Amino acid sequence: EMQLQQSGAELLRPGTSVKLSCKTSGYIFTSYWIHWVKQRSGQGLEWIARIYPGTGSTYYNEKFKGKATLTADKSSSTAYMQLSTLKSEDSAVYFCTRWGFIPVREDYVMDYWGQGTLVTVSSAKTTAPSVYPLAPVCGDTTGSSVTLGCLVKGYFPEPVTLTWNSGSLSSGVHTFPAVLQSDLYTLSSSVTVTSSTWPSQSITCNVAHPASSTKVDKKIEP
Amino acid sequence: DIVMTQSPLTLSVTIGQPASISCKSSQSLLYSNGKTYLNWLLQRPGQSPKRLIHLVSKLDSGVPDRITGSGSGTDFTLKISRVEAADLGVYYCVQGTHFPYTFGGGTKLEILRGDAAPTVSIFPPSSEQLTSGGASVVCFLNNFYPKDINVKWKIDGSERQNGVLNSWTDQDSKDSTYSMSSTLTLTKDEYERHNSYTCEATHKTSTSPIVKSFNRNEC
Ligand SMILES: O=C(O)CNC(=O)CCCP(=O)(O)OCc1ccc([N+](=O)[O-])cc1
Ligand SMILES: [Zn+2]
Ligand SMILES: [Zn+2]
Ligand SMILES: [Zn+2]
Ligand SMILES: [Zn+2]
Ligand SMILES: [Zn+2]
Ligand SMILES: [Zn+2]
Ligand SMILES: [Zn+2]
Repeated sequence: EMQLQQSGAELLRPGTSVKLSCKTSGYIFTSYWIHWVKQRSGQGLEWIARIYPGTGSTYYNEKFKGKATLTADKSSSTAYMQLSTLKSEDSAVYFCTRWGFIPVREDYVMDYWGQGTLVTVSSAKTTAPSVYPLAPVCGDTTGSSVTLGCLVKGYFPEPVTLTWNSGSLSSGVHTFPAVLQSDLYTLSSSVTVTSSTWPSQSITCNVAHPASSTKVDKKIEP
Repeated sequence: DIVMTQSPLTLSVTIGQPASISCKSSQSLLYSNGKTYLNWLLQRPGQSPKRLIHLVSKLDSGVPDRITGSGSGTDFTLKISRVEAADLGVYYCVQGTHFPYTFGGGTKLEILRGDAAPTVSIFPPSSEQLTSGGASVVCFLNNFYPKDINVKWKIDGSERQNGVLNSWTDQDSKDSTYSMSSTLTLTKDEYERHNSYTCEATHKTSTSPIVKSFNRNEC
């Protein structure tokens, strides 16, 4: 089982640099090209560069010469990409991929991708979120089924992790994309259950904000 | 660099019907070895991209043959013979004939389903929040279709445009519906100066606005 694991989200100050890692396993690292791709604001992909770990040979998209530097540690089967002097345009999600094109065969083997690494270039300060339980009064949806919510507001930077009943309750869950306003994000999630479950059995909102090492559970009491 | 143009930008198709996406290049993609390096990728919601086709029409392993690719020169087409729920996502064509490699802008494929009226839930500020001096009123408009909806907040009969924060989810791969959240944030003091808080929606499924509200008082 071929796998590529990328490092976590990064918050970088303007003008500084970062080194992203792409740890691979399940195949002979030195025998295939590893490519790096950039994605900005949703649909919008760009090819950055490729490296052949076996020789260390690299090819860069002109646009990125001086911006990105690719390396690869054969002893650990890890490819790295250093981004230098970060600015606005560098905020994006970066993916590494064992693309699979075999130049000699002029054919392809399966492409395997890493999960992506989100880089945020900002000088805004890290802020812990405030989690607020949303019990219904009118958001009851009468009997039959009732819907509860969880409001996570005023945090920076992304991401935040929100689960219900520690992940036990996954169906009928809606987690909305965080929205930035005045240097802080707001995110919310709703969960719909039957009148029979709540308030009879407890529903708890679990939130984690790695950047500030915040972990909080809010029980939706009536 | 080669410019890759994809059309349409978005396509809505019912499960079971065919779909086709076009990709035009600014230069012929015929390489000097006679091979044409044009690939098609699919990026499903919340997932990394995945290659579907290479060399214009060769399917990657594990890719359903419902998907077909064709074209040459500067014109290429990806066709899905019978759309299934799992086809939801953004499709991209990417060329490797000319360096540097360039991608098209993507085509979002959305599943066309029967119209669904929103299930709206409204929530007054939590005690915890009021304690901090803030007050947010939240309204969830769950599982509706089409995505096009307009929500307005009204306090004591007048529209409130300032302090509103809206968020939408992508199309759900379980029922093909959309959901949206709307939060109105005020100071605790102003919150305690008004009576009725209304979350009002305009959607295809109704000739009149869809409403949900509450009156804050005491007891
Ligand atoms: O490099 C050149 O100049 C000549 N062309 C070639 O060698 C063929 C490259 C074919 P291919 O690998 O399909 O290149 C396109 C290509 C490569 C990587 C990628 N990616 O998303 O990771 C997307 C697209
Ligand atoms: Zn051949
Ligand atoms: Zn092949
Ligand atoms: Zn060329
Ligand atoms: Zn040439
Ligand atoms: Zn008034
Ligand atoms: Zn008045
Ligand atoms: Zn008023």
